[PDB]
Amino acid sequence: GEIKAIAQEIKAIAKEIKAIAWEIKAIAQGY
Amino acid sequence: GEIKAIAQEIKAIAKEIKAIAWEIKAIAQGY
Amino acid sequence: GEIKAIAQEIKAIAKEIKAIAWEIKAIAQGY
Amino acid sequence: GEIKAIAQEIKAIAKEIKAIAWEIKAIAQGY
Repeated sequence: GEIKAIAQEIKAIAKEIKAIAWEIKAIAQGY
Repeated sequence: GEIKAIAQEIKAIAKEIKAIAWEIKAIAQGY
Repeated sequence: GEIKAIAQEIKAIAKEIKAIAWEIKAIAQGY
Repeated sequence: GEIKAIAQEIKAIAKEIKAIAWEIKAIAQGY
């Protein structure tokens, strides 16, 4: 139900945040 | 309903973190 | 029980991530 | 069930994002 829907949405946002964090790490280390 | 409320809190803080990550990704390319 | 605890644990880690993201943002801004 | 499994997935991605955020702060601080 609703709690499963909300948990799938949080997992999608968490995977988006992790992809942006790896992009930021690339810029911080310059490669 | 108590677990759904904590999941909605988590989704809000995840959207806040994604917003800040986008602000960093912009700034860190000189945008 | 356990599902409420896992949700509380996620919320605490998300708050920690948000605090680190603000610190990273300040450096990215030049401060 | 599925809610517990997605919650444990979220908590593992959150801990990966916290680790990358601390790696980015280390690199930006020259630690």
